[PDB]
Amino acid sequence: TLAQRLKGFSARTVISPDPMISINEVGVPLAVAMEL
Amino acid sequence: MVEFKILEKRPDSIKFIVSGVDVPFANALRRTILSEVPTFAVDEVEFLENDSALFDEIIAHRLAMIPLTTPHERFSLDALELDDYTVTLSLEAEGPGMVYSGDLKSSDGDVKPANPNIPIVKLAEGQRLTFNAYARLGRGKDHAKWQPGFVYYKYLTKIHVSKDVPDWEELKELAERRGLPVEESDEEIVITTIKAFYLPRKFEEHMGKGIREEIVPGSFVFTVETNGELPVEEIVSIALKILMRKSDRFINELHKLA
Amino acid sequence: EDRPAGQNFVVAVLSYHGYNMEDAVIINKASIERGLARSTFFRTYEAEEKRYLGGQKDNFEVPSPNIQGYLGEKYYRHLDEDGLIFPESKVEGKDVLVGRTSPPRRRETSVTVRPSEKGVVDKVIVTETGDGTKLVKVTVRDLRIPELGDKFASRHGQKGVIGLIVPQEDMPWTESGIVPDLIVNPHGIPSRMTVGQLIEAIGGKVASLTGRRVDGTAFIGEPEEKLRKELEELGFKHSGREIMYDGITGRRLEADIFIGVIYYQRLHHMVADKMHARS
Amino acid sequence: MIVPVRCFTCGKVLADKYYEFKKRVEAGEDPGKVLDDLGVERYCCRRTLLSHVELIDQVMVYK
Amino acid sequence: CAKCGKEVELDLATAREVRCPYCGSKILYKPRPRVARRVKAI
Amino acid sequence: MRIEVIRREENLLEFYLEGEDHTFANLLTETLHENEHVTFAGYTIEHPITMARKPRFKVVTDGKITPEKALEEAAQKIFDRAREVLEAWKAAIE
Amino acid sequence: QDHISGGYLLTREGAYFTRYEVEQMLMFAGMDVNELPEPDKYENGEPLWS
Amino acid sequence: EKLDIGWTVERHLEDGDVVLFNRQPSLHRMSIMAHRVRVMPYRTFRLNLP
Ligand SMILES: [Zn+2]
Repeated sequence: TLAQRLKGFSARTVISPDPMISINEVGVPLAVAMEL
Repeated sequence: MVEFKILEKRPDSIKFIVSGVDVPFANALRRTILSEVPTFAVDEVEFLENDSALFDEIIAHRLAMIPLTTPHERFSLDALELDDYTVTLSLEAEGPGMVYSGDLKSSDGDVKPANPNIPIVKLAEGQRLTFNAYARLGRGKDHAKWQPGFVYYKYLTKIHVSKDVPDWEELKELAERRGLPVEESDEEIVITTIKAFYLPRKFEEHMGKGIREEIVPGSFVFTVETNGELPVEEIVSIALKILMRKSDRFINELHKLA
Repeated sequence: EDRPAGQNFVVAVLSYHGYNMEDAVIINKASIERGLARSTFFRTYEAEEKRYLGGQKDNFEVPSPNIQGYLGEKYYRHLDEDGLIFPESKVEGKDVLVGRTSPPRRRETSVTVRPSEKGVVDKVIVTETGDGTKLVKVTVRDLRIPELGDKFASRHGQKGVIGLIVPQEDMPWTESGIVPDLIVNPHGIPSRMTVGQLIEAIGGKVASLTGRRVDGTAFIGEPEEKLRKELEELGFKHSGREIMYDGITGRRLEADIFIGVIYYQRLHHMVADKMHARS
Repeated sequence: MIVPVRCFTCGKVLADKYYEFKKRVEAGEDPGKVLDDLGVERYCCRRTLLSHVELIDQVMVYK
Repeated sequence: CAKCGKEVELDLATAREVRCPYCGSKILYKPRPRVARRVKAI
Repeated sequence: MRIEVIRREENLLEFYLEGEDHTFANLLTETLHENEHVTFAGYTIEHPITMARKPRFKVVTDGKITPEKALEEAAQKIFDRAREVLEAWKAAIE
Repeated sequence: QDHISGGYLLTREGAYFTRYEVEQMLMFAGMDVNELPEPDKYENGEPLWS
Repeated sequence: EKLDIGWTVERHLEDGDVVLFNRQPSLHRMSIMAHRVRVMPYRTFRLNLP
């Protein structure tokens, strides 16, 4: 009953390095960019 | 000052010593030979049936790995815009028996596999294989299948080994045993590095004092080899042509800017 | 030895371009494009012609362009006469492999291919179950080239992810003519204490030169210094390192570069099956 | 799986020297000399033929 | 339209059960279609 | 091979060279270093991933020559050298 | 890791980078035109960059 | 067509868009940081090394 009742846009993938992008930038795969 | 000295001419390969240039240019040459100088190779294959022990993709890739004769006297291999001329290398076989590269039918007697003894795929009973691979001109930079061959070069250096170094005779003997030019005098021995010369650890303690290495400015030893697609001399020729054409194109772009 | 799982990569140890830092690993483009480290993924879907107790049945037929659960469009473009694909027909997205048709209590429920999967059909068997119901098993293969993000690891717990695929042209070469297949950052060695990997590199070099396969059995394998002392008489610096030239500019680096042949294994952690997004 | 047609690092023809390699070693002739008698310069290209497995002689006997 | 374990094809349809009426075998194989198949050789 | 002008200044030119790689870029730079009037001549590829691959050149002179002329000079040097080398080359196989 | 090793090599007592190296690689950063690059501290052994 | 002002487009990710990068386990706050999308091919997230 009652005393037993009240009781009881994203993505994910591998990461790769990139010292050629800005420190605040993030590399996002364009396929992921086409879904999000 | 430009000068060559062909050391050896082998079956579709060559070893030589370029002198009077420098690092930059020699790299332009080599990189161009690898990634620019075009050949013929299978781009795509249209399979009609494949009951062989391999997948369509594997076989197709292997077909792309087969060196195809590239006639330099028929096509502009120095062109920046290559011809989209298509060659049809077809085949219809049936097991049992092994399929070689020499079994391939060509739509052009000038464009065939350079080597007919390359194992493709083994066919067993009732295993048919019918396809018409399309071959085009391509560059190594887009896919390594189109690479005409390989080039490796090093600084042409002289190794001075003072006779103050215990057992220098062994170094001399090693050099002669490996085919490196040895010069002897009233002091040390000079070894010409037309190839890598790895000194013994036994002698690594003399690295500096009695033993020292000097680079010959501008002189590099190269080794160029192909697969049968192109004559080995022709590849170098075409590379140089590519250099010239690239620079020319660049100036053409410069004039239309100002 | 009769059924291995990996390849001998001629690995070079240096940080190039700074794309192999933090366990990352750099790969020769050409080598990949020539076969090295390529693999195929396999996944078989099944479809059992269930017979409902009520008397109704499924029957695998091409779902007639009607109503009830119908996907519409040419998602059924690949289906045949019986609503089953034929081999070597490119599969992708929510493509229908077998056209089902379950009655009321008629829906679709046709088995479609997984989301982040594609590729080509290989075998389409067909048979019966113990129930005496027509069973269809269709397997799909997916060509998988070692792309950016895939996981690689040697037999020394030295796991790493492909950080960048650099063209063989930019790839540095040794005076002997050797071009690296996999370049590991030199920062992933002194911190960890894995001498066996370096010794394995030297052993693979000797093995490649001599022709011997070399015995590295625990406790009873050649003491490292012997492979080091043999490697030279084979014609190579004892130190596992050689002279390498910078493929970009051209001057040879003012140091020696430890190059070896270490056996790398491709793990089943392919980025193709890790990436996914939510709308 | 039948000798990686050509090579990986050194990417030149090598499949065409499979049979005679194997058969030459299958008499006692040390591979490290057999290879030398054939077009086997660098070890990178040599490795591809040294450590090969030819699993295909199992797989065909199927479908 | 079929095959089984080490022999030849069969005809289409069905009504009672499915075993190869040429081998007595139970498994059927859909052979690859002999049509055109372009495999992009990379 | 297209030249995308990034920025122009008095005796200064920054631009992208579409369709080019390390080969021609590097060769052109090191060739550009021979002109004593060229104060600066460098390139880098702030994009090593996409298909672009295109580089970024920057050439700065001292006023006694425009960057454009210096570039023409460099490419001309390249052309002449490659031709000479080719002639020796063919004139070797003997 | 490499940032540390690179900072060391770049700021070493014996750190002399020929024009080829300095000029071509400063493009990994920026900042030159006039009174930045100047003026080559060492021309003793050879004209070089500390 | 005549979209007129006031509509709304769901455009693909552009270079520079605000985006949160996250790695579990999320110990300190520094585990979730705002980044600037720089759209690139292949199939991994690129993180600048520092
Ligand atoms: Zn090799």
